[PDB]
Amino acid sequence: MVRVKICGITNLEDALFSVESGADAVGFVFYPKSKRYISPEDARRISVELPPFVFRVGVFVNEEPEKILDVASYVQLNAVQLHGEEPIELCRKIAERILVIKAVGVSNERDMERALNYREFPILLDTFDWSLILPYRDRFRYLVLSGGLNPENVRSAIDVVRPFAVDVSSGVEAFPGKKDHDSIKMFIKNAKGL
Ligand SMILES: O=C(O)c1ccccc1NC[C@H](O)[C@H](O)[C@H](O)COP(=O)(O)O
Repeated sequence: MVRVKICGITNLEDALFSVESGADAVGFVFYPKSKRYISPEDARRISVELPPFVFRVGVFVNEEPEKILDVASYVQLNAVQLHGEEPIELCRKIAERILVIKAVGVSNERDMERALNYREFPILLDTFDWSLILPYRDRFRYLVLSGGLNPENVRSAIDVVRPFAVDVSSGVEAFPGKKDHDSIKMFIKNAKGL
């Protein structure tokens, strides 16, 4: 069964609702220019109140390795999602202390060729024509499918690719920073086949 991550959480109530509905991970965007931005302190409060067995991920965009490590131990993250243009070295350094997921934007097979350079880490493909990923699926360990996913389309995207996980943030929102519980229920209901 596919895993589901709900990203850009900015408040407790949305996070908890996510957990109770079946979400396997919850994410916080530590990129200052995002509308879904949340401060380490506010994130800490949420992190700390969540049950175990639910991953806490932090999204960073071209941040310097030390800041990544500090936010991570402070907020008690379980993984780090490197969503910029980070070189494998930075990736490899971060990975010595905590698990990293590398995000890579994709729109044509040239992009999939760039992604293969990071195949040693789990990949989040930020994408749509799912089938163009197919000839590359087995070159990767674990693949997180993302981009434009919503309750209406997740199942189709899951049938074509069969990924480890699926990620979403605006496709289940009422507005930037605030989730819509019915959409979350439906997104998880549909993606997992419950
Ligand atoms: O959500 C944001 O604003 C944001 C900004 C900068 C970096 C990452 C961000 N989101 C983190 C996560 O990887 C995103 O959910 C997906 O790329 C967005 O999928 P969407 O729901 O917009 O299709």
